[PDB]
Amino acid sequence: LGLREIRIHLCQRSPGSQGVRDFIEKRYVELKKANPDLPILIRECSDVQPKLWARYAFGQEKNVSLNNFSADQVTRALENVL
Amino acid sequence: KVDDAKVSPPKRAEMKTSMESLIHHFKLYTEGYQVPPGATYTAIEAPKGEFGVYLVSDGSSRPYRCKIKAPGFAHLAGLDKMSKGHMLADVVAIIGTQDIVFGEVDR
Amino acid sequence: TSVKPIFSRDMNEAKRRVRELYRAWYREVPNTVHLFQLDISVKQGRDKVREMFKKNAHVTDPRVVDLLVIKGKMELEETINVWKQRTHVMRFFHETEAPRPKDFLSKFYVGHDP
Amino acid sequence: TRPTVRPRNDVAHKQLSAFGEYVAEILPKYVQQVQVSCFSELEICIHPDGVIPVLTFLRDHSNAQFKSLADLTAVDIPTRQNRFEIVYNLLSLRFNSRIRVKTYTDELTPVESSVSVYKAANWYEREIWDMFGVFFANHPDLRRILTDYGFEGHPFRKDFPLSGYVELRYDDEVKRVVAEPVELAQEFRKFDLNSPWEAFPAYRQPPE
Amino acid sequence: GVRTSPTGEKVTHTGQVYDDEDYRRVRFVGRQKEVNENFAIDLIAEQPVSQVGSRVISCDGGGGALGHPRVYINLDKETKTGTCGYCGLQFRQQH
Amino acid sequence: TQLITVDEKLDITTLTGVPEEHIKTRKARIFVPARNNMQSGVNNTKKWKMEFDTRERWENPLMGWASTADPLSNLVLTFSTKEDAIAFAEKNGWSYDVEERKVPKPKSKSYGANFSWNKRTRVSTK
Amino acid sequence: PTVKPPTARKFIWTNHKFNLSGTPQQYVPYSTTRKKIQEWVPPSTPYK
Amino acid sequence: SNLIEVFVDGQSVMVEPGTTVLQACEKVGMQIPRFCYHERLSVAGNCRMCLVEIEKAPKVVAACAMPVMKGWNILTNSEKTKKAREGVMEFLLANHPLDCPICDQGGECDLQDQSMMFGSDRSRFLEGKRAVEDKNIGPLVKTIMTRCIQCTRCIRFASEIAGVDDLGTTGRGNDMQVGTYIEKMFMSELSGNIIDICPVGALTSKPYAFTARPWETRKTESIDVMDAVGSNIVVSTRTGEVMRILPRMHEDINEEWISDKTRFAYDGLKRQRLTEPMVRNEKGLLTHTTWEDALSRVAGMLQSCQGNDVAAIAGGLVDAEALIALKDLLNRVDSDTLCTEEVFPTAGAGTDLRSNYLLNTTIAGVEEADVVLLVGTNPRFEAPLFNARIRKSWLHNDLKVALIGSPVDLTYRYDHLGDSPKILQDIASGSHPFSQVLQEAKKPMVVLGSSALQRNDGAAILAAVSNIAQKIRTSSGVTGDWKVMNILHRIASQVAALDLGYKPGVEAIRKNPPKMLFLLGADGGCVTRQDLPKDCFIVYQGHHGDVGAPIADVILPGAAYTEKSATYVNTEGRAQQTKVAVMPPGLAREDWKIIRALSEIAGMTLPYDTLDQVRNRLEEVSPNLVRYDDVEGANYFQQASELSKLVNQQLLADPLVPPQLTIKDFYMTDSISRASQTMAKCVKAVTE
Ligand code: SF4
Ligand code: SF4
Ligand code: FES
Ligand SMILES: [Zn+2]
Repeated sequence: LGLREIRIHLCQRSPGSQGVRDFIEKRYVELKKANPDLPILIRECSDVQPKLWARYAFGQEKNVSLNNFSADQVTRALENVL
Repeated sequence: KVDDAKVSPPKRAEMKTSMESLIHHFKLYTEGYQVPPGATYTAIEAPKGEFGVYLVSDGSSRPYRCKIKAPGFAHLAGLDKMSKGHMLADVVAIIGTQDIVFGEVDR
Repeated sequence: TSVKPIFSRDMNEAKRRVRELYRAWYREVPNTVHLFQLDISVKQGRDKVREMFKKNAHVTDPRVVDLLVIKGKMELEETINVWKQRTHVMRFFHETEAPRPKDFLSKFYVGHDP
Repeated sequence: TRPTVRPRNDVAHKQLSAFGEYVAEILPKYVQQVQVSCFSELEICIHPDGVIPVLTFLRDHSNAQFKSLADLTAVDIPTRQNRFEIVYNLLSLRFNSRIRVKTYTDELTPVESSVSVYKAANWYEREIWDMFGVFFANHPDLRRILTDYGFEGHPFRKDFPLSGYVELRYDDEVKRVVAEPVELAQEFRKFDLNSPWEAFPAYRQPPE
Repeated sequence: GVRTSPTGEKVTHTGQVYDDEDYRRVRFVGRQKEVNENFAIDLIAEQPVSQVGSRVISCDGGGGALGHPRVYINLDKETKTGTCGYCGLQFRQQH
Repeated sequence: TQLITVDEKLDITTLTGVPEEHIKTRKARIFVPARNNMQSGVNNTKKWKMEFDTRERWENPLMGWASTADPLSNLVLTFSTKEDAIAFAEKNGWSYDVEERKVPKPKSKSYGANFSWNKRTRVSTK
Repeated sequence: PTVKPPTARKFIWTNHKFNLSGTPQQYVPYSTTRKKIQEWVPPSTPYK
Repeated sequence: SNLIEVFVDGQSVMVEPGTTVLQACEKVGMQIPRFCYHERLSVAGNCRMCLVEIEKAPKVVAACAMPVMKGWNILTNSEKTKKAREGVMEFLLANHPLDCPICDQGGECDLQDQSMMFGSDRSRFLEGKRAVEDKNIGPLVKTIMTRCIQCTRCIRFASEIAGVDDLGTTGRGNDMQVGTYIEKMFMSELSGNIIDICPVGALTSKPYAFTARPWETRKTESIDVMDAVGSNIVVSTRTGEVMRILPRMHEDINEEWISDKTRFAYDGLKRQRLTEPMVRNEKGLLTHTTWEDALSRVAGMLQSCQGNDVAAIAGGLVDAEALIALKDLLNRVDSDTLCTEEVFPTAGAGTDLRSNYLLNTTIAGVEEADVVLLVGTNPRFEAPLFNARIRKSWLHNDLKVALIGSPVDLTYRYDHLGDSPKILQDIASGSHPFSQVLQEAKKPMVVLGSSALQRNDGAAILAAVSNIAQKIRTSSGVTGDWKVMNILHRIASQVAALDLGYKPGVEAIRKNPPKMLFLLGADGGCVTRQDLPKDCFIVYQGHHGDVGAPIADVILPGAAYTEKSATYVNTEGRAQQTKVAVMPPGLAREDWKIIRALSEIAGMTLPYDTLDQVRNRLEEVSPNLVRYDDVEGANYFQQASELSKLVNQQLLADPLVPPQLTIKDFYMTDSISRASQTMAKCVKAVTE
């Protein structure tokens, strides 16, 4: 059918966190303006691999790892998922 | 008893008509007296022999580990040399001739 | 960590001693099941002996395997002597458990049991 | 300080201090702590490579006879790497003195098994093997004294609980005594008795 | 002297009588529920409220080392009599 | 001698005799005990107590007691540092949750500021 | 006790029921403790 | 570098200037015994037990209130130190009655412990022993003022933290009563904390009074509910059925205090509990049965019902494990209307982007603030320890505190800006004598109460608060990562459910009426059978339901907050877990255990078995819920503010008012506090 949720999991001192912070500071109001009803939610804890989880269709949770991806690479993989 | 209310309990008349005696009775029976930390081994001449007690006490109200030297245990250790060259009625006489109670030998 | 051994040097002598002890336990069962007048065939006794040897299979440290060999040799000496009674040899088995199941659902009907 | 306070003597204290210093001088290889307590009993704290040399020295040497052996125990202390403490408790005959040779060990180390130089240590060593779990190498017989044969777990540890894991009862199914897991009839209420407020200031360890 | 539930079994001084849906009614079959038939509440309401002419008065319990330790109680309220926690017997003041 | 050379964890869990149920079922909470708040004394600190989780304590249907199917519940293991606690808990086999030690904050109190002029630290009752 | 029978104390038994094991009248133990946790009561009315 | 040398017992230590002698002796580890010093209150010199000798000095000085001169040398175990301590102890036990058997602090007194470890053995004082008539402070606090030692610690506590000013010393000499002169019931918040403050057994607990003894009840770490702060607690339990809730201490939140409702809300935890799964009987009644019947019924109905028509209202006091299991199951069915009871608005990126639904600064971090403006709340009755933190900050250093919405009985003299959302509009515009104070402030904080956010103006109020936040973000230099804006909540499970990503509010159920709904602790009038089609199939899951439990269809007895290993989140994102102190009475399984067994009996499965696998999926949903007792704040105020700039709502100028207006509405507005009797007694005591 379609998506239900997109979850981002981040940290505060990493080159991968540097890339996804570049993405989430530059192109997040665009994404929320595009899809209204996708609760794409962001979490930050202390230090973890920056996971990206897509939950849809009877508990299919597809997983990509955003380890040291730059912001263009993050946006390209996020559009590959969505 | 001793002249110290913090170890022996005070007598009942002073307990009733005294505040500090009631407080020392109450704490001395709930918590008990504390013991300074350390280890000791004393032994006295019980009728079986050197009855020994080895206390190990962390500084607290409970002992940490006690252990008992039993003269009956030490005597029963040498039953082989006491019954090597004799018969079995003499084995019963050897078991009898040392004051062994089999509750103290267990520890 | 230059540790003093018990008996061995590595796992090779450990495997040698445990297969010696298993050979002894294999040739030690039918004498005892004739002696203590049990109720269990020889094959089931041998299967539970090899089950007791398969229980500790994930042990890797050589001192620990040496100490288990010592435990098994002590109990084999106490069973080849007539010191242990019928009670302890039947206590090795499990006939009076009414054993608790391992499914989550029957652990749920008798609960508070993780 | 005169009534109801135990009077200590200083002659025995000075003599045991001098003798402990003398012992640690003549055996430099195996000696770590030489302590005299306030009530004058000597303690020598020992690495577990010299049990046979220290006890062969102390049974002989003619300036310290120490013929008799008493309690042997290995008090089960957590919080350390080497847990157990083996306490040989040596009593002389010609001298009226008491020394405690305290050697240390962990759970998986053979100490040198003093049965050859003290024949009284046979059942002491076998009992400490059964109750604590410290194996003794080059030793004639290790069996289970003071425990049941089908029982195991080395129960005098702090890790073994107060009530055991097995409990016996007779049943008429198999017409014998069987072992079942423990189902106590009362809780054994543990009391929280260790009150604060530091009843001894002289035993304050220095903080971090 | 004692109350009794309509199940036929005596209550105690603590109200612990069983319901219609228990089995301890069956464990009492053939053997009597040995209840103390002497309640402790009603043997104090029969006591005379003592009137002592001082203001703060002592309570021993009738005998040196036969009784509770001494409690000194105050009698300054006008509508509630002072009450020993050990004894249970009241006092008043007179002036 | 010293023949054995190996750097591995210890596996005493197959030697200590406690069965697999009470090995892999329960869990060890490792904690400094909190100060008994009605009293004011931190002598009950400085000892890392290892305790286990509690389990069912039903009613004994003849008296009204607290029967239990719990051998290991009445243990406490007082330690002196977190590292030896973690080492013993990983050595002897069972799971562990290590909580945190929370020191009292070093404040600065002053009677002279309890009697100030313009500030709002005017106690007005002593 | 014909000299001085002490401490009369009106609550004392005047009967002295003797040792009574193996009778119809003997002691049975029971919990002298009221309701523990007070389970819920369903409503009496139905819906619809 | 501001160091002074003190030789405590000869041993040297460096100590900052200004501190007391007792803080230096605790810096080396010693304890000088004390009765009227307390590490949360002002220092008075009344008790005189604290005396200690300084070398080369004639007098014996008081260690509670002595500053540190250069180069001390302090003898804590000298001759006259011990003589002074034994003397003061021999004075204190004179006018103190023989009540140590009947007393309530008999295991936990301080006269007893110090008269053991410092005092004399034989007594004196053959005649005397005054007795004082006791008072009635409240129906929650039993008061025997005969045992009082006049240490004056209840008074300093009431005046400096409770702010009530009712307790006073009266008289002179021996005749110094400590109490209220005018027979007035001391009834306020934090009235329960006074029983832990009084070190002798004078001010003791009324419902606890004569029921336990502290060497028997074992202590268990646990975490509070019903408050967004989550104070730490220790349940002293008796024998598989508990005793009492003392407060466990945390330095950041809820230091040594506790809420009155928390302290006295376990009578309802043992008064009306559910012990048996219950099914509606076709005569019309509500009978009970075994687990097989109820779970087979719910399983067959859930198998025969899919689509967008399944609802899960998870309100009140529920877990994180229960929420994970429920969301995983109802994900497996088809779809979701998962809701919370209390209504939080989600228009400008509500559930996502963490910063706009929790309390961003530390609760301890409000001490370094300077201008605090409360909007739409009465913080005395909503997390009262946060109010105690505000009053402690306002007392020690300076705070400009301003309140918008209601003239209420805060105890610390707030400035008042009015009751209108147009006032907040004009503050965002920039025309007040107080917005000047904001743009001239240093570290500002705007605290929004969620109680005025329940009404029909929520997104507009939140957008105006984000306007204030972005306004101070722009019209100032960025001094650091200080955070102006934060909201606070009432119930912790709303914070957990918005962390796990639920829909807040019940609007998704108002749009799509379902055929099956799970009430995980629906407290109030969230939904009824009147707001729903005929085939309801309400599955209630919880303990002592009072509203909805007659209305529901299948009753499942869930556990309680002292009775299961849960995972709770406070209002600032810190994860705190409870511990199993008492197993739940009756059949009474846990919540996620019921849900996964329901998944097994239905024609599906949940891919986990035990609680470690549950917490692994908890980390695989949101990662901060495994770093226990630890906080990390969010960011992106600019992105949250620009996402708030799409939908304009009309701000209704009706007078916004919090419901928590007085003592009765603090005491009654929960299920656990509603079920009890002690809350009912103090309700009728306050209202009468
Ligand atoms: S407050 Fe302390 S000294 Fe006074 S009666 Fe109670 S336990 Fe005894
Ligand atoms: S009532 Fe308690 S806190 Fe208040 S002065 Fe008396 S002893 Fe101190
Ligand atoms: S603490 Fe210094 S006088 Fe009470
Ligand atoms: Zn009296």
